[PDB]
Parts: sequence; structure tokens; C-alpha cells
Amino acid sequence: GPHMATGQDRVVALVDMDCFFVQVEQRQNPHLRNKPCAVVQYKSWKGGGIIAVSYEARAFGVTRSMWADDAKKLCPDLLLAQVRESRGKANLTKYREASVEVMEIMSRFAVIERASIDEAYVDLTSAVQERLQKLQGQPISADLLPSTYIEGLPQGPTVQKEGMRKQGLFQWLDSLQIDNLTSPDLQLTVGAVIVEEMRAAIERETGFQCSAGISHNKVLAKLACGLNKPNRQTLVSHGSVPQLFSQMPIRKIRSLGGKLGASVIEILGIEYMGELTQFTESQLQSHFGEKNGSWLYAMCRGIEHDPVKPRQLPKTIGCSKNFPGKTALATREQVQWWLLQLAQELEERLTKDRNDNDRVATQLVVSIRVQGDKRLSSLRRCCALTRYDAHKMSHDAFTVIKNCNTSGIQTEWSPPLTMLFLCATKFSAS
DNA sequence: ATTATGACGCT
DNA sequence: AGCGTCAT
Ligand SMILES: Nc1nc2c(ncn2[C@H]2C[C@H](O)[C@@H](COP(=O)(O)NP(=O)(O)OP(=O)(O)O)O2)c(=O)[nH]1
Ligand SMILES: [Mg+2]
Ligand SMILES: [Mg+2]
Repeated sequence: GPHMATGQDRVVALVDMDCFFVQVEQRQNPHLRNKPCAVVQYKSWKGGGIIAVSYEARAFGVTRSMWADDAKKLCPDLLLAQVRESRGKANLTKYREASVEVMEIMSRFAVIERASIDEAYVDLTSAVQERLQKLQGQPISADLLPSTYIEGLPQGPTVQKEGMRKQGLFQWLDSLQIDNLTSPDLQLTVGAVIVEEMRAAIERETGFQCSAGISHNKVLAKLACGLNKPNRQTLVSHGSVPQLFSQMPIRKIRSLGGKLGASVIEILGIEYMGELTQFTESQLQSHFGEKNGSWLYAMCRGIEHDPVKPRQLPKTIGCSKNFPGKTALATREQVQWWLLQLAQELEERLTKDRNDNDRVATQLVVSIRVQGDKRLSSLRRCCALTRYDAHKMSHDAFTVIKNCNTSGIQTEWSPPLTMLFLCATKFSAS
């Protein structure tokens, strides 16, 4: 009771751009604004593969990983934008630049952990404390939280969504104002005020809309963020966790969407995150290992300690291309030519990186997939990255993998390669 | 023919 | 160092 930690020590937010690549294309081409739209890679095969979908298009059932030709059957008026293609591969530069715009703004408010091209975690604990002092005990107005949902509210004794949002917010604030709500709850509330400000700054300065989650840890903040997309933010308090998790499928939680999550469900015979609470830590550790067990025991109670790492830049810089089915690379000249295309793009990105961020990568990782192999990578080899030189990088990459070629003939390559992937890693100060 | 390419744990 | 998981 007295001595039990409740995991309410921090205020953490997760900010994620709405249909990010689509908004980047919509900003540049106003014709696409406010319309069912998607972003695809390539064009020849089935119209290209969709990787981003505007909310207008999602209403027709359009989804990521759908072929554009197929999406067009669901949504005849779907507008498409295709990622830039350079050297015969996808070139995501425009979205990486857009990403920097957003990350730079977020970094003004607080320490952030870049989690993906379109999202960052924010540790707002200190910022909250500072605002609480400036506030001097002033009541927090609903006006300061124009886009915030309080998960779990309203409750008790609204037909329209904005009506529900407001009633929930009023219930929440009226309880904070009375003083019934905990200090952790006040802290989350101030975090939400700051996040409103962060999101307003992002929209004003970039034109991009986003959603956000505010809670006491990264897992809950990420979960919260997705609850009310698009263009809204959600506050998930410690107290909201029991009801929220009671019907929350285990696969919903970050890190549990794959094999581990499936084994939890299968071994324990449960469906929802809340059901995890009936097991002892030791039980969970025995089934899922010491680290995962401990993590699950705390998580199902809404507690997680993974820190927001101070990292605004990616740890690696890489590029890859698949060669599916019949296009699989089958000659030595072919492998080398594509290795050079990958290396050239990478050299460009690495040079820019060195200039902007005062660092140099020192290791080059080469990954390939062989035909018939389900795995992401069939083989990984590394060499020293001593020069930002595409010819040298591609030549070195070839040197470390050329062994894989079973065929006696130099010209032929077997087994055929279904992916090439060059990753620059092990950065150091420059 | 689910592509491009990230972080990160285990050994 | 080299492979497996989770992600979208
Ligand atoms: N190349 C590539 N890019 C991808 C892929 N999947 C996603 N992206 C790119 C395109 C995405 O726009 C972007 C951000 O990823 P999300 O935040 O997961 N989805 P979004 O922001 O689109 O919508 P919302 O958050 O409102 O649901 O990453 C992929 O499989 N391949
Ligand atoms: Mg997003
Ligand atoms: Mg995202």
C-alpha cells in the first residue's frame, strides 16, 4: 500500500503525424488537400504499393500495403502520389526533410526521442514542474485543452463526438479543480496543455496536423495517441488503466503484436491485457523469461520504466531494395550494378549527415536475402566504412558477400538475390 | 510481387 | 560478429 510504486513519476507524451507522407504531398500539391489520397511506391506492378492513406480514403476501406489498383476498386476517385524514384529505387528524401521540420519544433519544448520518421516521445516531467510554478495555483480552463480527450470519461449521467469530448473534459477538470484528483493527474493535465501548444506550433510552422498521447510512460502514451486520431490528443491517466486494459487485446500493446504476444495469449489462455494481473511476476518470468516477465507484470498494471532517450537523430543510415520473384538478381554484373545504386544514394545521405550533424559512420553492414527465403535477411556481413565513396562502398560490399555465390561461373549468381541492403552504422564524432 | 529501413534483444 | 523480433 504505502510502499508500492504506481509508475506515476513521469509525464511522457507521444506525438505522431496524421497520415504523414500524404500530408507532405498535400502540402506541396494543394489539389490533393481534403480528398481521398494515398502515397504509393513504384507504379508498374498493380499501380504500386500503398504506404500512406488519408483519412478520407480510409473511410472507403483503403489501407497500407494495399495495391493501388485494388484500392481504386474500393475508392474510384482515389488520388495517388508516388514517392520519388532515383537510381531505380525509392527515394524517401522529401519525407526525411519534412520529418526534420517537425522534430526541430518538438525539440524546442523538451528532450525528445525520435521513434520513427513521423513520431517522437517527449519527457515533459521538468516542463510540467516549471509551468506549475508559473501558474501559481491558477485553475486550468477547458479553453487550454481544445483538442484533448480524457480516456474513460465522461462516466455516469453527448450524441455528438465533440459533445462527448467536452463533457469528459469538464468532468475531469471539475474534479481537478475540487482537488479530488491526484498530483499525478494534475501533472498529466499540465502535460496536455503543453502538448496542445506543441501541436499548435507544429501546425502553424509546417502545416502538418498530428495526434498525441499523454500519460506516465511511453507504452501508454503511444496507446493513447492512437485512441482519437486524427488531429486530437488523448490523456490516459493511471486510474483509467483498469477499465482500458479490461477489454484491450494483448496485440494492441507495443512489442506484443508478434510472436511474444501470441505466446502470452496461447500459454496463459487469455485475450486481454487486464487478465495478466492474475499472475505472479515469477509465473510470468517462468513462461516468458525474466525481462519479459517483469515487464509484463508491471505493464498490465500500467507501469513501465523505459526512459525517453535523448536522441533526435537516427542511429543508422540505410537503404534497401527488394527484387521479388522473376526480377531476382542472377548475374554478377547485376548484383554489382545495384550495389552501386544503393551505395550512391547512401553516400549522398551520409555526406549530408556529416555536414548537418557533425558525425561520421565507421561501419558498413551488408545484408542480402536469397530467393526462397522468408527471412528479412539471409546473410549479414560488415566491413570498415573509412570513406564516403560509393565506388569503394559498393566494391567492399561486393567483396564481403561474393562468397555466397554457389555457381562456379563468375558471370552467374546463385542462388538469385531477392534483396540488397546497405546500412551505415557505428557513428562517431566528426 | 508486402517495400523501405528503423531499433534492438539474444547468442 | 551474426541472427531474430517487432515495427509500419
Ligand atoms: N517505405 C515505407 N514507408 C512506410 C511504411 N509504413 C509506413 N511508412 C511511412 C508512411 C507513413 O505516412 C509514415 C508514418 O507512419 P505511420 O505513423 O505508421 N502512419 P501514418 O502517419 O501514415 O498515419 P497515422 O499515424 O495517422 O495512422 O511512415 C512502409 O511499409 N514502407
Ligand atoms: Mg503517423
Ligand atoms: Mg508513426
